[PDB]
Amino acid sequence: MKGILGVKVGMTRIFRDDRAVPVTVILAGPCPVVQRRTPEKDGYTAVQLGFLPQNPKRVNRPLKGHFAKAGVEPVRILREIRDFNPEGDTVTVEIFKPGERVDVTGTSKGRGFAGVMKRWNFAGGPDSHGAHKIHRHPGSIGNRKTPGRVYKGKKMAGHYGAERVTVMNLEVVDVIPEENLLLVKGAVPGPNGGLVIVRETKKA
Amino acid sequence: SRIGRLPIPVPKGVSVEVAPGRVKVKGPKGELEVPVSPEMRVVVEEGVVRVERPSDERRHKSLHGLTRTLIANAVKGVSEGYSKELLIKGIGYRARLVGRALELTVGFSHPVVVEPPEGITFEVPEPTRVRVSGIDKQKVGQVAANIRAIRKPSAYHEKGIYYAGEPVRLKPGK
Amino acid sequence: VDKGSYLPRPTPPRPI
Amino acid sequence: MKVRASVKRICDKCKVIRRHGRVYVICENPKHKQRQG
Amino acid sequence: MKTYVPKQVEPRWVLIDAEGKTLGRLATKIATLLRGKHRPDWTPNVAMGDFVVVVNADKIRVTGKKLEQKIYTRYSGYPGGLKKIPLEKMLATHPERVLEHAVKGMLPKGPLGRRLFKRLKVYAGPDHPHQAQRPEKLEV
RNA sequence: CGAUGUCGGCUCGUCGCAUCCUGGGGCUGAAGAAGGUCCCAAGGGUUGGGCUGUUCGCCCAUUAAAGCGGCACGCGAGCUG
RNA sequence: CGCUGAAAGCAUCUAAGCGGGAAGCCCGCCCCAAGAUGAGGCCUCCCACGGCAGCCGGUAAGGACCCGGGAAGACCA
Ligand SMILES: [Mg+2]
Ligand SMILES: [Mg+2]
Ligand SMILES: [Mg+2]
Ligand SMILES: [Mg+2]
Ligand SMILES: [Mg+2]
Ligand SMILES: [Mg+2]
Ligand SMILES: [Mg+2]
Ligand SMILES: [Mg+2]
Ligand SMILES: [Mg+2]
Ligand SMILES: [Mg+2]
Ligand SMILES: [Mg+2]
Ligand SMILES: [Mg+2]
Ligand SMILES: [Mg+2]
Ligand SMILES: [Mg+2]
Ligand SMILES: [Mg+2]
Ligand SMILES: [Mg+2]
Ligand SMILES: [Mg+2]
Ligand SMILES: [Mg+2]
Ligand SMILES: [Mg+2]
Ligand SMILES: [Mg+2]
Ligand SMILES: [Mg+2]
Ligand SMILES: [Mg+2]
Ligand SMILES: [Mg+2]
Ligand SMILES: [Mg+2]
Ligand SMILES: [Mg+2]
Ligand SMILES: [Mg+2]
Ligand SMILES: [Mg+2]
Ligand SMILES: [Mg+2]
Ligand SMILES: [Mg+2]
Ligand SMILES: [Mg+2]
Ligand SMILES: [Mg+2]
Ligand SMILES: [Mg+2]
Ligand SMILES: [Mg+2]
Ligand SMILES: [Mg+2]
Ligand SMILES: [Mg+2]
Ligand SMILES: [Mg+2]
Ligand SMILES: [Mg+2]
Ligand SMILES: [Mg+2]
Ligand SMILES: [Mg+2]
Ligand SMILES: [Mg+2]
Ligand SMILES: [Mg+2]
Ligand SMILES: [Mg+2]
Ligand SMILES: [Mg+2]
Ligand SMILES: [Mg+2]
Ligand SMILES: [Mg+2]
Ligand SMILES: [Mg+2]
Ligand SMILES: [Mg+2]
Ligand SMILES: [Mg+2]
Ligand SMILES: [Mg+2]
Ligand SMILES: [Mg+2]
Ligand SMILES: [Mg+2]
Ligand SMILES: [Mg+2]
Ligand SMILES: [Mg+2]
Ligand SMILES: [Mg+2]
Ligand SMILES: [Mg+2]
Ligand SMILES: [Mg+2]
Ligand SMILES: [Mg+2]
Ligand SMILES: [Mg+2]
Ligand SMILES: [Mg+2]
Ligand SMILES: [Mg+2]
Ligand SMILES: [Mg+2]
Ligand SMILES: [Mg+2]
Ligand SMILES: [Mg+2]
Ligand SMILES: [Mg+2]
Ligand SMILES: [Mg+2]
Ligand SMILES: [Mg+2]
Ligand SMILES: [Mg+2]
Ligand SMILES: [Mg+2]
Ligand SMILES: [Mg+2]
Ligand SMILES: [Mg+2]
Ligand SMILES: [Mg+2]
Ligand SMILES: [Mg+2]
Ligand SMILES: [Mg+2]
Ligand SMILES: [Mg+2]
Ligand SMILES: [Zn+2]
Repeated sequence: MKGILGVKVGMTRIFRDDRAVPVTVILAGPCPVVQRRTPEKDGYTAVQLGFLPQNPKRVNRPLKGHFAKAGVEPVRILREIRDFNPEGDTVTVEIFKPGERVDVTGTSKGRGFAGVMKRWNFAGGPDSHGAHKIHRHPGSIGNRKTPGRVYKGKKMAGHYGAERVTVMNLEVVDVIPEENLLLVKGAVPGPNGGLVIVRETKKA
Repeated sequence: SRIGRLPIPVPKGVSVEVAPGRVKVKGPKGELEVPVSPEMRVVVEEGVVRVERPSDERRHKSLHGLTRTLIANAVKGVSEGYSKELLIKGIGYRARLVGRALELTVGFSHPVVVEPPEGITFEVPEPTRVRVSGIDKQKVGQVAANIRAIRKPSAYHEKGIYYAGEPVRLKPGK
Repeated sequence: VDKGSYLPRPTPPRPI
Repeated sequence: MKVRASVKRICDKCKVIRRHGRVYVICENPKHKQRQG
Repeated sequence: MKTYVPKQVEPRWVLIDAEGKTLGRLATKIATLLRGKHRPDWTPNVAMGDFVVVVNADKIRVTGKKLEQKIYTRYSGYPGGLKKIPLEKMLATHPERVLEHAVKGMLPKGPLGRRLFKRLKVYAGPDHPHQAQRPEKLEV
């Protein structure tokens, strides 16, 4: 159940069989395994992967010890992939071949305090015909005396975005190992520069 | 009028060993375990198994008959064995054996392949006749039913999978 | 379904 | 299947059965098949 | 003369094999033990019952058709959020919950009853980790 | 009655199931295709327009379908009027 | 809808047992989630400091403050 950490670098399109292919380019390799989680020890199976090298001046002592025990130079990010136990001490884009389908997790762009129309695609109010200061307002939020309260979960204004999102079953369009590049067809959560996780897909 | 009290002839040389709540029945064709209520007494006589019931309450009378027959069937199974014949009817309709498996051509856009479960043997003598055979009567009748279900007898035409000795009852169209 | 109105149309509160 | 509060035999070939807490009627004639409900 | 009030006592640990016992008829006894009402110095406003260990909870018994028909219920607060889980399934997934749930309902509501319930220790299967406590086996 | 704002619409739902569609099924005066009738099923879905303040209804053009009810005839300290 | 099968010599999907069977139910997918006070687990780091399950003081690993900012953001985070 292979996976890797990467940064989103940006989109373009490539031409493949006289077709424009929208792509997002991800820098994924190389990911040093820094701890393995096992059933005996940890109760389940996964690999803690590290990514991007860090200035040792910035790595405190409990962190250094962790790296040391793995004989791994310090790294900016540690993230596990579950039910994945690679043979090497290192995971690189090579675990993917063009044509495979992947799921990518990112942290989505953050919209801050969002209105009901941006967040939940609410209709809003009229813009004329008498609408009084309610053009983007939610309307009713309930009934009357029964039940006399608002459902847990009721769609309302509030923060929106900067959340974990996984887009699923994306085509792998190319991989360019000499540059640690994974070209995935479509759109991946988050800004350029943001951290992402690329897993083998759970769709069939 | 009564099944439980009727004794079970046990041919040479099938054996019947009683255990609390089961009877094991071995014969030339294999063995069978008969789960049997703690409440009935299964009794082993010379060349004869009998079952006896603790009282004349409805439940006991009910378990009684069931129990004799259940054992009697086990007995026959390890000696004679059990079988059911299926006839196929209708123009396109055929059966052939693919190794140990049963392949059925019955008008679908594909053929239907049935694997034998352990204890069951499939035989196709002619191509419109199938024979399901085994030592377990329920298992036989079941696998038979399964095969028939792939293409039940039509209501309008002698067409489909039939049990041997199953009457053809059609109804008119127009 | 139209039925009898039971209040007159209200006006905003007169100043207290 | 006919579903109704009054289930009865319709032909002499009709058989009243109790099955899983329910009254059914079975006949070789399919029209006569009934369960109480 | 005022009625006696016990100074703090050392609580006694007890062990109970649930196997084959009738769920409800075991639960009432566990409740008594937890309240501490077998003790002649019973005091209703202090925890002074036994700690109770139960094993083989997965092998509890139930009469009638309850495995199929007894339904446990949970409300999430959300629309449509009433989950119904039947005994069979609860035993097949969190068997210890069955006894736990039955004993819980037989303890007082309030701060003390909640505390009493924490003194119950239920395990599916024959073993438990309270060896250090050397719990006295009870037939009940 | 020292005030429980009252039709319809908009907005936003949520529930029931006597189910409109979709899934499963029995009977059919079920050849097939298409229907009818009953049973199980509430997961999701259930269009846009002309008229009229209308709810309802009729009509146009489509649809798998264009469901019926409850929530103070749901919702005016949310809007309309 | 069955298989096997008594009561009830036959029959019966049922009384013992076994099968098939829905967009529905449970799991599976995606997100939150240990205030899950039942407060889980694993890896790594510090250390057995002074004066008198308590107090007072200096530190350790670390943290905060302050600052330059940020597809994070109302302030906060
Ligand atoms: Mg664990
Ligand atoms: Mg991330
Ligand atoms: Mg933002
Ligand atoms: Mg808005
Ligand atoms: Mg949105
Ligand atoms: Mg929009
Ligand atoms: Mg709008
Ligand atoms: Mg608008
Ligand atoms: Mg308008
Ligand atoms: Mg106005
Ligand atoms: Mg305006
Ligand atoms: Mg109101
Ligand atoms: Mg209320
Ligand atoms: Mg945020
Ligand atoms: Mg290419
Ligand atoms: Mg970007
Ligand atoms: Mg003998
Ligand atoms: Mg005798
Ligand atoms: Mg006023
Ligand atoms: Mg009648
Ligand atoms: Mg008659
Ligand atoms: Mg009959
Ligand atoms: Mg006692
Ligand atoms: Mg008292
Ligand atoms: Mg559990
Ligand atoms: Mg209580
Ligand atoms: Mg009380
Ligand atoms: Mg009044
Ligand atoms: Mg008043
Ligand atoms: Mg007033
Ligand atoms: Mg009021
Ligand atoms: Mg509604
Ligand atoms: Mg219904
Ligand atoms: Mg249908
Ligand atoms: Mg037809
Ligand atoms: Mg016709
Ligand atoms: Mg016709
Ligand atoms: Mg029909
Ligand atoms: Mg019917
Ligand atoms: Mg529904
Ligand atoms: Mg619903
Ligand atoms: Mg609906
Ligand atoms: Mg016009
Ligand atoms: Mg109009
Ligand atoms: Mg109108
Ligand atoms: Mg009208
Ligand atoms: Mg249609
Ligand atoms: Mg319309
Ligand atoms: Mg109203
Ligand atoms: Mg009324
Ligand atoms: Mg309404
Ligand atoms: Mg209103
Ligand atoms: Mg108003
Ligand atoms: Mg209004
Ligand atoms: Mg209001
Ligand atoms: Mg108001
Ligand atoms: Mg209001
Ligand atoms: Mg109000
Ligand atoms: Mg509004
Ligand atoms: Mg006016
Ligand atoms: Mg039959
Ligand atoms: Mg039979
Ligand atoms: Mg008779
Ligand atoms: Mg049964
Ligand atoms: Mg069944
Ligand atoms: Mg079948
Ligand atoms: Mg679907
Ligand atoms: Mg998480
Ligand atoms: Mg915690
Ligand atoms: Mg956590
Ligand atoms: Mg709790
Ligand atoms: Mg913790
Ligand atoms: Mg700052
Ligand atoms: Mg700032
Ligand atoms: Zn009849």
